[PDB]
Amino acid sequence: RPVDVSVSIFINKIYGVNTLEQTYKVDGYIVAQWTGKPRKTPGDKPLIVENTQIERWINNGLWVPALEFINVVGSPDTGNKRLMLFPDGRVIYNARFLGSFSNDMDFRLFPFDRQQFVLELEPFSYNNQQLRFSDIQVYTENIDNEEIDEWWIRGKASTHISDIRYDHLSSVQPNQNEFSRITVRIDAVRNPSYYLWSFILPLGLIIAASWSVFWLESFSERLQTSFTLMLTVVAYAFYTSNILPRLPYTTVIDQMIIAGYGSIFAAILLIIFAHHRQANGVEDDLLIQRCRLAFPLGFLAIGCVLVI
Amino acid sequence: RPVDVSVSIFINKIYGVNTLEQTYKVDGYIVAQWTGKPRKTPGDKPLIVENTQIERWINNGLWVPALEFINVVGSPDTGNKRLMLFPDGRVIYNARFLGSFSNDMDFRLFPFDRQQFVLELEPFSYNNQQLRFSDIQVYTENIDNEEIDEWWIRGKASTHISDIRYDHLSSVQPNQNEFSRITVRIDAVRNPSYYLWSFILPLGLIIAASWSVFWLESFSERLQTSFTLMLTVVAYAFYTSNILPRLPYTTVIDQMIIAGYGSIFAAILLIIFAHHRQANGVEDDLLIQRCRLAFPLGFLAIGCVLVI
Amino acid sequence: RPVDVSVSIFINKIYGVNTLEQTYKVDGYIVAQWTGKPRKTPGDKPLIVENTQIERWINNGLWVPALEFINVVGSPDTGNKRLMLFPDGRVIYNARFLGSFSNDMDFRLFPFDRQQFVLELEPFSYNNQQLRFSDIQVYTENIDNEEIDEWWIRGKASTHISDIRYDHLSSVQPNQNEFSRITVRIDAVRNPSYYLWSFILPLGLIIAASWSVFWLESFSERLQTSFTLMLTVVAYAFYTSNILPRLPYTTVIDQMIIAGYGSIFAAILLIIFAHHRQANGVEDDLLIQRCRLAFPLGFLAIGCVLVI
Amino acid sequence: RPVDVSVSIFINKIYGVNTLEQTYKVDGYIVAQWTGKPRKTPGDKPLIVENTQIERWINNGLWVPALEFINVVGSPDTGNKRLMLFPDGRVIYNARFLGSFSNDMDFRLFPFDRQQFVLELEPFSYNNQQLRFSDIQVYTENIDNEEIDEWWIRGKASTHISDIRYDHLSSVQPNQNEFSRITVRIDAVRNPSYYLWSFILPLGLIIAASWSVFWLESFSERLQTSFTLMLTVVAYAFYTSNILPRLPYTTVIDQMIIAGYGSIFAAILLIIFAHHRQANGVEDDLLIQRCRLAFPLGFLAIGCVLVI
Amino acid sequence: RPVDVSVSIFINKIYGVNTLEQTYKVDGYIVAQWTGKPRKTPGDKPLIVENTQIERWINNGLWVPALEFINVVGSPDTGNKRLMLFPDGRVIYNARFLGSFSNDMDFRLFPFDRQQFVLELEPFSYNNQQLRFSDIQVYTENIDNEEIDEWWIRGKASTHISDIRYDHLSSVQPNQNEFSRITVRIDAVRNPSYYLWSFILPLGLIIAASWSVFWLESFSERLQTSFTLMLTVVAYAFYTSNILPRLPYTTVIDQMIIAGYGSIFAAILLIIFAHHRQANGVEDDLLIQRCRLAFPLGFLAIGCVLVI
Repeated sequence: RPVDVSVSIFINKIYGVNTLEQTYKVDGYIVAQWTGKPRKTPGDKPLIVENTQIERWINNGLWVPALEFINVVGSPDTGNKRLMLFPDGRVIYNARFLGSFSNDMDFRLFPFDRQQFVLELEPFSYNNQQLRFSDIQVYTENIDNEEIDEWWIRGKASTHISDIRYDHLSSVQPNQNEFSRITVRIDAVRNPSYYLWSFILPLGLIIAASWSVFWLESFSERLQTSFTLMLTVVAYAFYTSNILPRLPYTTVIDQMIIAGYGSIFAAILLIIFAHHRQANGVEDDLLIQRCRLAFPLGFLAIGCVLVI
Repeated sequence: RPVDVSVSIFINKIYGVNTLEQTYKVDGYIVAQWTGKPRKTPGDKPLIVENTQIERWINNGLWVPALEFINVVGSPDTGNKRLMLFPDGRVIYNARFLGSFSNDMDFRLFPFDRQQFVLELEPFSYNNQQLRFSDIQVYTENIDNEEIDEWWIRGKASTHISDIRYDHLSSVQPNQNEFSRITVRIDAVRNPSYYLWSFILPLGLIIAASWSVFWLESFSERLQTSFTLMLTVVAYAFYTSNILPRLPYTTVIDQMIIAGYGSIFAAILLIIFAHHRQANGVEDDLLIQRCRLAFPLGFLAIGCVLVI
Repeated sequence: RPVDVSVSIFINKIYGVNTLEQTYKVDGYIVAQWTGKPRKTPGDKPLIVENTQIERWINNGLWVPALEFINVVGSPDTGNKRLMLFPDGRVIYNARFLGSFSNDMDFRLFPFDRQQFVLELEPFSYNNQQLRFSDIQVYTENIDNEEIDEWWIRGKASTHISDIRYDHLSSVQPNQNEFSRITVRIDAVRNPSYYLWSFILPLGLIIAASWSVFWLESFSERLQTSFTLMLTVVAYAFYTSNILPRLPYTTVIDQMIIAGYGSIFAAILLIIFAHHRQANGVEDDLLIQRCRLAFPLGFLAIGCVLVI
Repeated sequence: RPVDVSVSIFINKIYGVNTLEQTYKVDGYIVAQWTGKPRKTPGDKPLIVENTQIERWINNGLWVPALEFINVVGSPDTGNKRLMLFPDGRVIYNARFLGSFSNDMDFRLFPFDRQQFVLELEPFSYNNQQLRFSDIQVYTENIDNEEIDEWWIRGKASTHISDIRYDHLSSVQPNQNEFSRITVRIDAVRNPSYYLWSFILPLGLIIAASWSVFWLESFSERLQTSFTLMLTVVAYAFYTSNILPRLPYTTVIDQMIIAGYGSIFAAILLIIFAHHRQANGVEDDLLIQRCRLAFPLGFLAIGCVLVI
Repeated sequence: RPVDVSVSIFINKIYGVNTLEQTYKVDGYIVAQWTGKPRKTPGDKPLIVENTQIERWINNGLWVPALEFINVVGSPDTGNKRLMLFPDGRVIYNARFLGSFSNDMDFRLFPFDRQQFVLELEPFSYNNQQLRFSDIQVYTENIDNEEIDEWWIRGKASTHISDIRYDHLSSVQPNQNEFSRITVRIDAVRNPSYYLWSFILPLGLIIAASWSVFWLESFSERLQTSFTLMLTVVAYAFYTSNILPRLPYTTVIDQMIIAGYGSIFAAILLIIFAHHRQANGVEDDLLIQRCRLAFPLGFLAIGCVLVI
């Protein structure tokens, strides 16, 4: 009874990931094929109907279902539209699209995070007893100039056709509240190159050099310098947050910077402690120097165990 | 006499909060159901009319009221439209929408501020004696992994149908100046994680470490250090204000920074006083040291009462 | 002979002030009422015509004049349209609008500047002998919680109907060159809270603390500190300009920064002069210390020039 | 035989200069008048046709030529349209427009640069033997309070109708390859006020104060101070580039900053030279002291010859 | 059987390169000429059809194929449309367009990178047996005064007609696939002026002056100064990244900055080593002094090998 619709989605490009909105842009084609009333075509060859002419055929009573991207944000930019009307009854809708799609995205492991770009297609009006998805084909390019792309795709697209029961609506026998939904996924991983060498590494060097405060001889030298190190961390926090993607939570890099504040605030609490511990007002050079490699180890250890 | 319209609003996604404009984006569906004169439909199943075809039915005189979002800013992006014409007279209008809505939003607290995302629906032309909202149903998705979202929705939507008296009208007829209005609310709180660890805490450490200036031995050491601390607060004010949401008033964080400027400007007025308080311009080591725990408490006291 | 058009403009929201472009967004409704040839209506109650149907009525020869917003920048976003056609001939056009409007705006007194948001309405084709504005009503909401708004609206809107002679025209004969124009104004003042406590005040403290350089004993101490102060003002100059609205001229805050640069550059010219002033090339500690309150007065004097 | 079209372009507002794209926005009206075969209008009075109705008249075979803005970037936002059809044959097209126009713009003399805003109008389909521009009028508003505007328009607009030979074409009779083009010009200058007081002047003071390094007594003082001076120029370089308009080449201010980098790197090369020039490592205080006004003159010289 | 289509693409302006999305804007015209069934035209002169009228002719059964830009991102902004219908059967479609095109772009050699702006044109519905591109002409403005443009075009446009086999397509149907595709290329180079003088050069001076730390006499002077130098690099990394185009990989400039971080961290490791190398804790001035030209050469040697 239900019309069988074969879908094919060509994906050209996924880009423009929005971290805060949890969205991403997808350019590609969508093709839908189904079979209906046989038809007389000019010269008996298949008939082509382009763009504005499709509207005319719909007015004369041509059935073209309103397949909707469930997880798209706002009406997508539909390029050229096309109807291929065959004489043996079948009809093929082919259209190019560019739209912003939504999915749950966890960027907490940034810059070493993995995401999956999802498309979800479903009829807008017709339930599963009226319109059914027969199969889904997804074609992507095998791009291996990987390095220039931010994301390494881990495989061809994985699909999953299913039925979605919508509870609220004015139904009939319990089988008019279900809708056929295509669900496409494309797993990918972020290229951590740029972020390792231009953010992670310099931050390491800066945190490291913060420890060289202990190797200063005088006390005034040690304390006055820590305020300059503190200033440097603030400068670097501004550097990162301004260029790095904005999020509602802390990344790996965000934590390194918090640790820097601590490594310096700790130092300020120690640089100041050695100067007043022992009796006879002696310069407690016994506690410092022990610190000249207690921090370079304590941080390079205790910070090495954040394997959550 | 007035027509009964049953409304149902599905909410898919709330995002894109604009702090200055006091707005926010809402993606979802809207469903309107009413009953009118019965109709003979193809076969006996409900007839479906999608998008451009709905326009034609209205020209032939089908009644479809123009329900307007009162608090939307600019015409919303309407996706797919659908009319389900039942034979028993009913009719169901179903449409996808994405629009920027407005509401009063108080960000004076932050990042611990609470907001409620509001929708207000009302007929554009028909008063309550012509068109009345019978009931309103609001369905939202259950965010289970809310930890990664910016906003945590704290409870289901509250609905409320009411009547609106518009005083300044053209005609009057004492029963033609009232309009039926649906009002949906969704209370929510901001995820304060990122703002606590990456802004609030370091500022505390910096404000704390600012107090360790008094522990410098020389007078020259103490005063020259205060100028580097001053620089750090300016840098940190620039750091926050550039990434934090812009507002026309001071937040909690904005207040901490002003306190930082003062705690440092105060110290400069004290470090400079000790050098000339006692006679003979002696370094008043009796006055300082009293400050080594007057600020860590004085700042931690008078500042502890910010209940404004 | 000319048609009387009674206008009513409901204003919902004014926002999105663009300082460089001198523009602002206005959301609201517009209502125009006039009378023409009587008409046969379905039943005998007034007939309602919404949105797309208005176009069709115009084709059958209904007169609907093209009232234009003179000072709008780009075609405004028109929401729902409505014609209420009464049987006794009169017609009421009601439509919601959101557009970016233009006016002359002086931001020299920032953050204590005052502005008036202006709307200018005028027929596009029909002169004053064809279409005339009878009266104009402008309704605004009573802003109660203005403390959280950026702009405080002072008093209700002032209206102004007038006539404009367009000199250059083709058929003319000084009788077809005049047009009826409604002009609405809304005075408002900027909320100076955020700008006073987070910008004006800290800059004062920094300018104040810049004077505390003179209380340093050594010469090297005084000069080396001045370079850190110079750096601090630059840091603060970047801080302000990045968040403050861009303008083609200097504001109040912008000038304080120039004064800060001067007060520091001046000090550098004295700290350096004292080291070489009178005979014996004496470290003129007789000149400094006299200076420890010459700047705190000199700056509050030469800078006090409330002449601008 | 060729049709005479009289053009009149009212200019309301020029704004939104994009420095990188070399474009600018222009709001205004356009008027085109031509005459053809006389016409029957309801009443012997002129007939007015607004907006959507113009399409209907064109379908019935009314000739309305497609005058195109040659130097516009993307289709302009056309507001209200109007046809004024006179009975004696003449026709007047009136429409409001807002579009982004392109032109060659040299910002090398920034902030003291001069530009000319250009409009170029030409028929899209009809050559000069079919449609010819008779005359061109350009009307601008009286800018009285130009102190608060970004751009000062100097002098009235200059117009110029001309002919353009399009070499590549298909048609025979080689006299169908020329098109009538209106070309409007509007000279204007940038308001150099803000940039002089908030960028140029502080830059002078900062560059000036960099020279005061030579008046430090010790060698350690002079070299260590230069590193703080270096930091200031970088900070000031960041200040400018972030607020100043982005360009693909160096302005006047940009060069002062390069000179600033040099004057400090130069100073470091002299401070370091004096300390090892003479034997026995004696401090060449003759080289310094000569430098106390050699840089204030040497820099005020080499930079004084930027007469490009 | 297949229709011959002669294409001509005029390019007016290439601009607005987006580095992250790897896109660019292109303004220009497109001309397509083909021949079909002859027609009787008004006045027997070639008939011109502009904009909205083109739609009418298509409804009357005029064949106008839907040529698509393969590598465009989103529906392009089509300005004025035109059909020139000759009586002898031939047809010329002419329209202006502005669209954002996509292509592979390698910015690793930035600011010394070379790019090619590509257009790809192909029919949307009709294969090569139905519609074939006969020839392709691409016209650009000659070598003008390119000094003020961001991009210098180094050579004329290269054209290439070809056939593209879609293995996976509609049904299966062999040898009914393959599409005639025009492919335009325009090689260009980036204007390296601004980036050489305002980014590369100061960074050299800053990196150079960092080496002058070794010429400081004391140990405290050298180590404490390195912390000021470190701060300077962070400031410069923020300066560049904020102004420079954002990318997912390291550029040439990005690497220079990494070298800056290292040269300083290295310096801190040597300055600190000399203080503890030789016995009795003597300051190893035998190691330093050699460092006064080990870094200016070592950095320019082992780190400068920009070979591998």
